[PDB]
Amino acid sequence: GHMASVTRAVFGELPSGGGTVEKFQLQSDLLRVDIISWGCTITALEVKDRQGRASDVVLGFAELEGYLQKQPYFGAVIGRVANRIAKGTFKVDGKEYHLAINKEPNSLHGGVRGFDKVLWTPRVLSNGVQFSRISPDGEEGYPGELKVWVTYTLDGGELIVNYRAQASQATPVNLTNHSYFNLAGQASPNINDHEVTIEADTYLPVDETLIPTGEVAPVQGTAFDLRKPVELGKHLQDFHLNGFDHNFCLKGSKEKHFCARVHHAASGRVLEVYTTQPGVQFYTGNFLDGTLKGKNGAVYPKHSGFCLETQNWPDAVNQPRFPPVLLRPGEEYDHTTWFKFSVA
Ligand SMILES: OC[C@H]1O[C@@H](O)[C@H](O)[C@@H](O)[C@H]1O
Repeated sequence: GHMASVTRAVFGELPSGGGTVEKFQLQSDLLRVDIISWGCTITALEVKDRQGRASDVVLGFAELEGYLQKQPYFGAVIGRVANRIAKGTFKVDGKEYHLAINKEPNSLHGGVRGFDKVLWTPRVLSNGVQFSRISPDGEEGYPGELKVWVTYTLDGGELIVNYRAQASQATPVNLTNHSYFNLAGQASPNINDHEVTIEADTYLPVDETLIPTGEVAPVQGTAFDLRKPVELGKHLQDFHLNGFDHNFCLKGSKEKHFCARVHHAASGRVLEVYTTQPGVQFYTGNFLDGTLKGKNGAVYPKHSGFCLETQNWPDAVNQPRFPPVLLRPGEEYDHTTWFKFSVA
């Protein structure tokens, strides 16, 4: 597994002279990863099957404009705080803060103009690229100036994403990457034939608005028990589930820990995920309605892709029994997620 080489090129130009967007291509002998400076968006991810055939296993667009249209956060970095915040409101050190209600009745994925929709500054690395941006105080209702660095590196079939941040004032922070995967290749219609395993003992049941109830429910005897590989379609069926969109609680320390494994027997592709995060959002692309103009004439229907957003638990800022989500001045936010690609 070789260390990747990096190439860059102009990808697009933002309207209203918002700036030039570049595309960085990371390539090793095993994988090819494409990333743009707009929202640190992974745009393509090429991985081999058992025949040695490479398919891009990530949903996305061929042109910038694709991302600028109303699309569900494809392959981007999410923040300041990923997922939902009840009532778009939280308090920090006795001060109450209000955010944009971009998802009645809550606030979701950073607001109206979240981290996925801003231009990051890129710095090419020997085997990858680093994006950096300053989220000023008050950005999207959040207190504190947040300095963030998103670093993607590639070595063999392992893609590594690290998140670093520094706040000038206490603020919640929860960064992740919303890539939609499809191991049978981007163009397959569904993920039913995927085999999933999530090393989680508990999960977070949610409410009518999808905010966690506050309960840390055990997965035992439930359809949420993914500790043993299950075929997605069968499972959903056997359990009468429409799909998933839940945070699974990881057996967390801040140490690199196994998160989940996804296998696609027909191609033999395997995706293994490790993280330092306390949880993972496992969302089976339930909201795709097959109206998006994807890559290679691909349209993305419901269930065409799934996400594995490693993160801290949703609404943590309002749920004291949840892992701490506040970043205070002087400390450092630092989380890493490993996307290990392989063949079985
Ligand atoms: O379509 C974007 C999706 O992003 C997920 O992280 C979230 O939990 C889903 O409910 C939905 O908002």
